[PDB]
Amino acid sequence: KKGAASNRTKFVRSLVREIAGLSPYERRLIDLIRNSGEKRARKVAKKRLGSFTRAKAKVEEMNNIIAASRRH
Amino acid sequence: VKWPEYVRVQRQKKILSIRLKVPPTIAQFQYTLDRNTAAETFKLFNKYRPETAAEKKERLTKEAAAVAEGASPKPYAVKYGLNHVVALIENKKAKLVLIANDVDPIELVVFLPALCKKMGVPYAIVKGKARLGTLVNQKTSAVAALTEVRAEDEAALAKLVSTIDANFADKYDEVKKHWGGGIL
Amino acid sequence: GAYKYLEELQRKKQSDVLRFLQRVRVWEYRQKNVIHRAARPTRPDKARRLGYKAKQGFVIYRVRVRRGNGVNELKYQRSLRATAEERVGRRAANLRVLNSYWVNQDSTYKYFEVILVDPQHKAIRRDARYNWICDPVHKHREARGLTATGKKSRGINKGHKFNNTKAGRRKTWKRQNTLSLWRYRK
Amino acid sequence: MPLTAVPEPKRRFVPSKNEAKRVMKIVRAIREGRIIPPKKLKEMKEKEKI
Amino acid sequence: SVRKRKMNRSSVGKATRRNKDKQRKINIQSNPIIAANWDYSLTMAQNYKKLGLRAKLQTPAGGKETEVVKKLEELASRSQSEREEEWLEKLYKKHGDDYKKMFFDKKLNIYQQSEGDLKRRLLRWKKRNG
RNA sequence: GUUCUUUGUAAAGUGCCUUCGAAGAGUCGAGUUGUUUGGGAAUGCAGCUCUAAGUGGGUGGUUCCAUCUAAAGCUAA
RNA sequence: GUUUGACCUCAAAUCAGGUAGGAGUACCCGCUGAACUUAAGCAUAUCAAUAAGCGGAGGAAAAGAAACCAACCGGGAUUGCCUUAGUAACGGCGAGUGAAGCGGCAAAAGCUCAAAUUUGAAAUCUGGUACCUUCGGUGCCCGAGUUGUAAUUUGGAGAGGG
Repeated sequence: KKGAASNRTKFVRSLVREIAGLSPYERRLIDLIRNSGEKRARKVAKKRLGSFTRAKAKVEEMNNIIAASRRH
Repeated sequence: VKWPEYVRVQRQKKILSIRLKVPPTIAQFQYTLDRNTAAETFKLFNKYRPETAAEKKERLTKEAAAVAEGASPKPYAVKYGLNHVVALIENKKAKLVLIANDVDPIELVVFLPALCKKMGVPYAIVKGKARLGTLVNQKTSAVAALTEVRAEDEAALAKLVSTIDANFADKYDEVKKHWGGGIL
Repeated sequence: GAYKYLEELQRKKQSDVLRFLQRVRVWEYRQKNVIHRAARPTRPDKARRLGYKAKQGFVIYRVRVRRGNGVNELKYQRSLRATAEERVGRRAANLRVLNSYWVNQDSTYKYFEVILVDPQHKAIRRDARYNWICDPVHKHREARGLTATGKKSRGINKGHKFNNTKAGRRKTWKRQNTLSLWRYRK
Repeated sequence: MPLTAVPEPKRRFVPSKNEAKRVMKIVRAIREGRIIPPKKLKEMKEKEKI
Repeated sequence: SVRKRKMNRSSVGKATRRNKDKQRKINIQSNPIIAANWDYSLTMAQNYKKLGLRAKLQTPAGGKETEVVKKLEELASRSQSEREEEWLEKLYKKHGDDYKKMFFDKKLNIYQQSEGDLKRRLLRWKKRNG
């Protein structure tokens, strides 16, 4: 039942995400999506973090920051 | 003049509290409830002192001295632990959650005003953990909540909600923005 | 509850809130002594899941250690965290080191908050969940690497990968380097 | 809605059993005579300290 | 040696303990039926097969009703409080057997208990009485 | 064995029905110098840079499959 | 109110009560760490993750209830013995180094916290103090404590009701 959904922890992680702000590299990363796009954004994220699977989840996470902040 | 080490440290910490630019989830504190509304919150909250250890002991010996030889409603009191208050918000049972502005690690109570704005719980950041402590038989309390209430105090509580909404939440809609502490 | 909000808050360490918290506290800890006692845990959530109960007999000490070590890479292969745990073990010799966690870091110093139990305290000597520490087989667990970080640095775990250090590397070396001869020679 | 759908326990509506435990402990202590009742405690000071 | 040399020379005296014969022959303790019927000249496993009882449930490495009837013989061979009783007295005298009405009563069933709890407790009360 | 105490709407267990339901971060990891191992698969560890996620994550096995639950603690022979 | 009072942090006291050091050290847990030697002279390597040095424990210590092994018709904490086996693997592929799963057997034992509100009630604990049936219990008082002590819960799930 690998990562059982847990409605509450999804809420808590996203609750802290909005309150804490962004780390200085993520702050650059969200500017980099709007200007340069996901291409260079993933390139910087991969150099910054450990592996490519790290950079996938992170740029998508930041794309959901943008998707919520701009529209809804 | 020459001061001690700890005196110099707390004075240095005081001026450091002012002169730094601060993140807006902090300095959402110190933009706190004013004198009249604070006094009026406590004029209600003082009617629900949790029954002190002596009072509870004497009453429960009165139960024993009477009932063993020869019906009551559930009594209402203020609710006062952080595990329990953040339990009560999200239940959702809290009608007024009072939050101290001065907490030893600040990181403890930083989520709480915004979680209260999320849940729709009418919160008020009141000034003093000591002042919250007084109404609750503790030295300090960090948080105090008012779940249920006697009907005599119900209308006053609902108005206390509306006064705090207007006085606190409306005056401090700018406080979710604006990094505090740019004092020259 | 409340600690899940705390736990997931402290997983973001470079996030702007915890960035600011860590900026003030790193300086404030420099102004104090090297090893001094904390009034209460700074991270009560992580303290509690490492087994800090806020009751009489439980102590939080804050500790500071220098960072780093080809003369400047003559290594010293013991951790900074084990060094810290040992120093608080000597200043507070009546206590027993239970666990320790990271609190704040810097160019020169890594900080920790060790958690200590008073085995002579009667609130510890009763309550059958914590009186195991009163048994004299726990006199200086931090000096023999029996803490969380010590067991890490010893390399004590399960599997193929820890075969050279599963029962302890000195024990397994002495065992496998022994000419065992029977009465009726095998 | 609240975050979790946890069923509320009976004890949140029923009179407390911890209170009942304490009361029925003091009851024993009065039968044994090791706690003097609050009614007689007045009589112990009405006769003494005069 | 260094310390042993002095102790074998001193007038203190050795703390001599002759506990070697006690290592082999330890008396059986946990069952008096077994304690009476245990041949100490025989071994452990021999005293198990003599009585009949299986000594090892896994088949051993190597090469391998007189008393069990007496065991079988000795193996084939919760009230209510004053306040609880008086509480059930009140419920029966006011209602009788209408468990729906009996459990919906705020005055006597102060603990909001079910019908099954009430009929079980009342029958305990009725068995101990008439 | 004999005997004194047990109580309070007290503490459990079994099976079914019904409603819910979190899991250890300067840590895993990545790079890196040094040590170390039978561990060529880069075996463990230490320092320093950077630093994660939850239909997670780790470890193995020819499109996938199996098996574990880390970063908390005790325990005889 | 230019007063009085909560706290927070930091001190002191021949304060009350405790506790740590030193010895021994065979074995046990760590830290630190060579060389003679052996390899053809020899920066790797070898002796050796040894001796010396430093710390820390007990009757055993350590380890230990899987972020284990496997590839089966699957086993099932650790530790130890026989076996694996001088095998796999390492190495100027040189001197040399060198396991583990399986199988047999000895011995076997399992559990506990943190993370979900007791909120119809901090249910918890230490000390002082007066008695008693004194490795403790009971009464009263000062406290610790809601920045969380108790009960419930630990994946083998578990919890609230019926």
